[PDB]
Amino acid sequence: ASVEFKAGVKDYKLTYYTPEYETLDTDILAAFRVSPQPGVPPEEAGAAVAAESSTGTWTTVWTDGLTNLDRYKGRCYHIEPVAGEENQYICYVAYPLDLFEEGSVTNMFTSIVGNVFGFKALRALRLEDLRIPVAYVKTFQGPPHGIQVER
Amino acid sequence: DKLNKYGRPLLGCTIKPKLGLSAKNYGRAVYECLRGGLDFTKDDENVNSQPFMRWRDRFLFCAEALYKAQAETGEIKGHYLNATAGTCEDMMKRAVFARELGVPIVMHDYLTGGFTANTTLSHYCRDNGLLLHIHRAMHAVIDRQKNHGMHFRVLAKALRLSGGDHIHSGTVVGKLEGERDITLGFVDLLRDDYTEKDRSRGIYFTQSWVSTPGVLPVASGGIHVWHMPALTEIFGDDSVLQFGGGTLGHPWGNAPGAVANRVALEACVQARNEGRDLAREGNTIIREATKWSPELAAACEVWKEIKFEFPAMDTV
Amino acid sequence: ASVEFKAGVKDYKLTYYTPEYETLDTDILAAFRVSPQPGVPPEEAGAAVAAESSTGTWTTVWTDGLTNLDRYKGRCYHIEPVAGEENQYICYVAYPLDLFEEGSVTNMFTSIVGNVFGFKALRALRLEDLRIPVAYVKTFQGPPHGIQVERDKLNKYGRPLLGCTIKPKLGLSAKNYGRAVYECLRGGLDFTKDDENVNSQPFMRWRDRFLFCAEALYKAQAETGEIKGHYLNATAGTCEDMMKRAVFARELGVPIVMHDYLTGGFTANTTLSHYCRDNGLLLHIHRAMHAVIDRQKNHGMHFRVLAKALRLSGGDHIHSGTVVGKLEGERDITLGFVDLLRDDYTEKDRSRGIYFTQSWVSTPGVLPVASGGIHVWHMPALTEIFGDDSVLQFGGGTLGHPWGNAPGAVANRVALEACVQARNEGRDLAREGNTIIREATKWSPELAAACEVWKEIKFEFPAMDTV
Amino acid sequence: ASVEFKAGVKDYKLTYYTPEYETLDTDILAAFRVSPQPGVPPEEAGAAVAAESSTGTWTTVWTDGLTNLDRYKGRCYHIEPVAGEENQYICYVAYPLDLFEEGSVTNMFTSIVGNVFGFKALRALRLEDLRIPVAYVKTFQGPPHGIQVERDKLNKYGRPLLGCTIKPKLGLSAKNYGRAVYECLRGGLDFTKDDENVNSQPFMRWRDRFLFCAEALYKAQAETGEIKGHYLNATAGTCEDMMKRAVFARELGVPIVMHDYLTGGFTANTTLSHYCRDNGLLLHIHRAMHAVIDRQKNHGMHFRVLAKALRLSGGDHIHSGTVVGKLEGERDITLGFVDLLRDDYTEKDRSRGIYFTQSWVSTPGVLPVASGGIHVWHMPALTEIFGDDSVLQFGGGTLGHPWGNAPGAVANRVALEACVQARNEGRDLAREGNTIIREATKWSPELAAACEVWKEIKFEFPAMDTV
Amino acid sequence: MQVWPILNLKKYETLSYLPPLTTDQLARQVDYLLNNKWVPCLEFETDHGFVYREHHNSPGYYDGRYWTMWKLPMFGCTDPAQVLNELEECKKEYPNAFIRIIGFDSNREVQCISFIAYKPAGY
Amino acid sequence: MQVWPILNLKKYETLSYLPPLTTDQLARQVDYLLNNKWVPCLEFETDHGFVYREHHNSPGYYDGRYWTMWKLPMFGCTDPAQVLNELEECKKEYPNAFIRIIGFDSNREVQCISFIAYKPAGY
Ligand SMILES: O=C(O)[C@@](O)(COP(=O)(O)O)[C@H](O)[C@H](O)COP(=O)(O)O
Ligand SMILES: O=C(O)[C@@](O)(COP(=O)(O)O)[C@H](O)[C@H](O)COP(=O)(O)O
Ligand SMILES: O=C(O)[C@@](O)(COP(=O)(O)O)[C@H](O)[C@H](O)COP(=O)(O)O
Ligand SMILES: [Mg+2]
Ligand SMILES: [Mg+2]
Ligand SMILES: [Mg+2]
Repeated sequence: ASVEFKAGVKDYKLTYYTPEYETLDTDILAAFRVSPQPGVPPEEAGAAVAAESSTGTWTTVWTDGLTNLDRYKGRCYHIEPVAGEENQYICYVAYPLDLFEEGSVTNMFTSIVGNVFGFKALRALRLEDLRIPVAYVKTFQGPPHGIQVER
Repeated sequence: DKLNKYGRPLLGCTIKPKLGLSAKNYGRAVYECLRGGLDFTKDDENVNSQPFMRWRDRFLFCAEALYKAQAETGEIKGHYLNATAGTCEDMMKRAVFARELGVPIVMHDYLTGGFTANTTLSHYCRDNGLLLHIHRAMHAVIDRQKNHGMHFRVLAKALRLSGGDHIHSGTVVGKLEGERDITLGFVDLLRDDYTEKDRSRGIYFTQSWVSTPGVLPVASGGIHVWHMPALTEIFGDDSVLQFGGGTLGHPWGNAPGAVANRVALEACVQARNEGRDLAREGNTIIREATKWSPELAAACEVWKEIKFEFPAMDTV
Repeated sequence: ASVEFKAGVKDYKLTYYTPEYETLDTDILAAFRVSPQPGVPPEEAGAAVAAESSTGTWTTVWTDGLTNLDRYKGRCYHIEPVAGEENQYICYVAYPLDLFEEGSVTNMFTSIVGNVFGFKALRALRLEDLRIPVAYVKTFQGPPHGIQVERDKLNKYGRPLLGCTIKPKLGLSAKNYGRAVYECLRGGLDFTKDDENVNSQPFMRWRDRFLFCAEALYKAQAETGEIKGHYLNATAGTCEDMMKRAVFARELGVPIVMHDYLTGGFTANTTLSHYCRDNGLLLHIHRAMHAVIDRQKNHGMHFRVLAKALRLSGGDHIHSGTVVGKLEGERDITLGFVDLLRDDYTEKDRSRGIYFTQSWVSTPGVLPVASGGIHVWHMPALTEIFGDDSVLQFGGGTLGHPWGNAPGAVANRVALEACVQARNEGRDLAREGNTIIREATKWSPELAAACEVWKEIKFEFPAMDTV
Repeated sequence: ASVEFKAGVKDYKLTYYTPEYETLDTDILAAFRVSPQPGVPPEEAGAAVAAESSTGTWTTVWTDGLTNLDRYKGRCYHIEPVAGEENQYICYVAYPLDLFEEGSVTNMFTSIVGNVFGFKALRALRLEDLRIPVAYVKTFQGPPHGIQVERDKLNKYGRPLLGCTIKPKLGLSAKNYGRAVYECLRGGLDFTKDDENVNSQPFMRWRDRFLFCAEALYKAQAETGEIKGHYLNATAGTCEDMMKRAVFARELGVPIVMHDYLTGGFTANTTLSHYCRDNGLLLHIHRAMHAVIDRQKNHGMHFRVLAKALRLSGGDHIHSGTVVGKLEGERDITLGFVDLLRDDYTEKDRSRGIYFTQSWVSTPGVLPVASGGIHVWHMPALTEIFGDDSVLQFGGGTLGHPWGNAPGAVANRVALEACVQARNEGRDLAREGNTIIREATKWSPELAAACEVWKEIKFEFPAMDTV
Repeated sequence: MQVWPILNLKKYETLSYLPPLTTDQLARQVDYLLNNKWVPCLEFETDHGFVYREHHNSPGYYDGRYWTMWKLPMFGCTDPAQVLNELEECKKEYPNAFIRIIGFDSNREVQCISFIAYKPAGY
Repeated sequence: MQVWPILNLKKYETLSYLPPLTTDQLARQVDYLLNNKWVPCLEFETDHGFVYREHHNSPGYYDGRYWTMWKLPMFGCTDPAQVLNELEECKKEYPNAFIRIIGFDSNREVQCISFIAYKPAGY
């Protein structure tokens, strides 16, 4: 099942803000400290960050219809205000496991921190933490030795 | 000289959605874009090798696609194949297959991959005749705020030394931040052999390059047909203008999307060459072209009211 | 917690039978069909299996105290008696993620199936299924290409693919091999293949065969305008020889090679799978020797486990049985492992012998290959059972045609397309199968000739491996 | 002679049952235990097996006419009913030399054991023995060193060698592994070894283990003045990884490495065997997974066939069972394949399951390894059954000693030497075994402590694999 | 015994070995793809109707697999008449082109249907 | 929705997607070249109007990029009429060749202008 294609720009929140999404244990979760420009709703700014660090761009493209965007899209699933702070929020974004290259930190960062920090719609942006799922952790070698072996 | 392209900015396009397309669907999109008049298409920066599309498969289909477009149009085409990988060995493996395919260009995310890996690839591209497109993913993490970090102009100079044939420079008018005068400042620092100190453009020191080749600035990110006059005026012929959503978002598809961008660009070039003021007559020049170009008319209609205006964080 | 070392032997169940254990999503779960010797309680039998396949031995060792055994030990956490069998139980064992080497099917089987099958205390033992956690699945490359990519490379869609093993099995010369191949391919088949035992022998050396077969397939491709392939067998005595064969195939520019994964081995198969990924070669996997291991219900390893292992190690195709052909294969059990080979997720379903729910986290699917004793009349059944994502092979069914190889291929291609068309139009293949074939014989002389020869040929015998 | 091609299916026996055939000294002979489905005559069952394992398929193919089938076909030449079993027969099949690829055990099994075990027309099938002609034997390198050369390299003569598997199986760190190793070696054992499933895992990576184990073995060697070894496991997921492990062992200058030949596979085992020959490394072979294939009498492959295959592919040691330990092994059958592993010539002897006379044309002998659930009280029996040319391993039997590893080794070394001395002096080990051990306990406190702990431990269960 | 011909026997993959599809038969194939909720799309080619190898000869590389898209995939289409109408429109604009109908499955991202709906004269 | 044509749609780089240049439009392009003090030059080709690959397939290698020089670059030319006169001269002599006008910037040693000024019949 799929809908017709309609050229034109739509707000990112329409597709990327999913407050009722339950995260999967295979998802890479990110916690961003978002400071939107005045007039930009936190849901939109959170959606913009999720969208442009995963599968979306500024205008609607017909090619989305060739895939199942729902299983590949980044999703802003939760937003909470920062205490004692003016117009700042912590936006939580979930990224499906399929978006990342195995064993590559370079690829992980390219997606999550690639272009979103320079968005005109944001005053500032900080990545606070990342939940790396165990299924992704296993694709890396990790320390060549580690504490125990070193001692 | 290698591509036989002169007298106008080069045109590119990032395939969308960013992630999720299969290798064959990637090549299909590539062929349709290139056949409409775009010089290049490109892997999105985060498209490396993933479950939905492995790298070798993509390189293969994209090669078949670009050769088809080239034969159809009679103009040289290219598709920036992304060599960014987790290890130096993996990166090299991807550069090698590109060389075996006989393609003209590859790309690398110099900041997320790293300067050490980038310099290795730069040297390999020189030894094997491959053009190298550089994406500045992660730069805004470092250069956005005025009070702390490193300004992009320093990152730009670093790339010209490490090595790259193209580097994204911002669009000024697009979806990502970039002030006009600051941008003009580092574009000179990238292309010219000598740039004198100029505090109005954030240039603190006079810089000489002793004939180090210039790098082509790439304007990309949220731009469309109505921005053409402004982009041509700001950057000049020596630049690459890329339209991802601006091509794949066209109501008639990729080939017409490409035609619209190619026609809009050539209309601005012809007008400029005739002595027309792109700044003042920009909208008029585009409207004139829509009278004989259905492709362009359809595009202009869709993005007529779309602008990106917000206060800039990085300023002089 | 620490404890004083006490030398001596204790029952395995004191440490290895943990019926209150809740399995972690990172554990490898195993379902063993255990038949204990008289006098050995099922709890002890299950515990012995868990112990000797993970961390324990026959007597108490002091070294256990240097580590945290609770964290590494295999645990028999559930037991259930088997209905319709006496003194037989299904014992579930959990193994922590840490016990296994990343990306090595060889290491996985070494632990789970290593020494436990020979225990004096057991009459028989069979491994029915393994739950491979997603964290371990990600450590493998999987198929070098998989279903989607293969169809895309070959430009083939909307119907099962068609193959054929060249016969006789052994004895033909390189040139005669190419001759048979060209004739088969030009008539409509997508592929032809080396027989599993065709490697390099006095009557036909490998390089000569590869060369003559390349010429034949390119000629057939030019004549038909459809992409062709011929499974060149890279199975060899050493890793080095196997590699030299894969390399030449690459040099020829052909699309596919094959490997006998069980006789060649998992270590060599994994090496070849990685090479195929690196060089764009499709890899067809033949399961020679599997029945030695998987035919009896009371002892061995079920094929579904050997199938999952191939999906991990790597292979683009794998034989899956025919159900109706000359070799054993029950319909329900077959459909069960076919889903395990193609899908991304298969739910636990005991009516099909699926003991655990299995997720593949986007590992590419494997194309099941139905081959062995099948002919035109079997087409509707094969198409109905496997669907489009399958490869149907006719060796004797093509080279046994009275008019030769090309007409034999035509008969198979026509029979298939007639079924595809009928199905697409809404006809019931299981009900109107014979009628559909008969209708095509009216305009296809080639198919008519094939139908008359194999009209009374059926293969119906009681299956040994059932549920 | 030429004949007109006639399409259609004929019985396999018309071409493949040749009861008047006299076997050539160049043929590979096979003894199959065939159990046909009801209604299938033994001649047809035997013929189907011969056909589908050599040159034929299910229907007549015209291509047979391009070659000389009589020269290549496998032939069922003899059938005999099995006494004490119903509807079971021993069928002898002959395969010409030309059918096989030189030096490839992989190719040999692919033909003989490839697809025939899954035939619908058979209830069960078991390969009991293979007669490997001397002309084919010469195409293999065999063991990289063999019994004589090994004893000569290590400077050990006049008694069985002593080993020990480190426990627990999995879970120890690299440094703790070396610690256990040094303590075991210093007490008198010749070798220690990685458990078969110890490859490279989160708790202990291979290189760290190799390094710490090298330090430990050199220290124990310096302390005792006797040459020591530790089987470093090179079993891995790919040929490349396996090779990297063998290479480091070579760099360390250690004398021996090990490989799990069945889980690793014949192609990779043959590669490693050649490397060991080229670099002077002894190769210990572990038979993990064998019981999955060889335990039941009605279906599978007997171990003697898997043993002959190893002698060809290559291995200096191979586990052979203990008879008296925790894993199954009948005395007569065991002695049968032990001779097949060590000697240059073994005559047909059906009381020991030897179906064909086998000659090895000076291929080096393989050292049988008795391991699994054995302890001091078993010493006289082990020494009497295997003799000097064997390796006796005590894992739990060493690390389970109440005083630790060194005293455990001492107990084993003393128990062995006491048996050797007694035997040499003319005492009967089978009669005076317990007395001999008791005499040594009088002056060896270490042995006395071991004896009391394992006094009542026996492993007596009905065997499944019998004659 | 008939000898399978050699000349002018080019094929076009699925369904190409059956008698030419009639108007009604063609419509039934279109119904099928729509009933499975796949996305219909038309492709055409004038210069290279069959695969060839001009740019590379490595494993899996072939030229001629990509044809050109007629408009866009028909997302949301539920009427077979819509597809056949486009076939007629493509046919009139490109009478000397091979034209095929394909059907996409977005979830698996594979074409589940592909067949030649029209071929120029002399084919 | 129009489908972009596939046949006889060869292009000629800069300015080729615009309507054909009128006499005055062409003269204005020349004026632009001269105003920037770039050196004009005419190039023509009769056999390979488009890029191909016959002698090599390595990255960046293409045959057909070099055309043949009409006389010599017009050093010191300050009058467009001169350039337009040479163009006619070249046409009458090579009516079946493709002819393009290029403009060299000697300081950067890069061609800053390049457009097709004439095409033989059939294009
Ligand atoms: O991912 C993206 O958003 C883009 O592909 C543009 O897509 P659209 O053409 O669809 O906008 C470019 O990489 C950005 O321009 C990067 O920014 P910068 O050039 O400033 O480094
Ligand atoms: O040797 C053979 O018998 C075959 O070539 C079939 O020949 P025919 O097409 O001539 O029957 C196949 O390898 C078997 O199908 C393997 O069994 P499975 O597919 O069950 O692994
Ligand atoms: O895992 C084990 O059980 C062992 O380490 C024995 O340990 P213990 O000495 O502690 O019993 C041996 O590998 C087995 O003997 C293998 O069986 P076989 O020798 O019959 O192949
Ligand atoms: Mg991008
Ligand atoms: Mg076969
Ligand atoms: Mg062991």
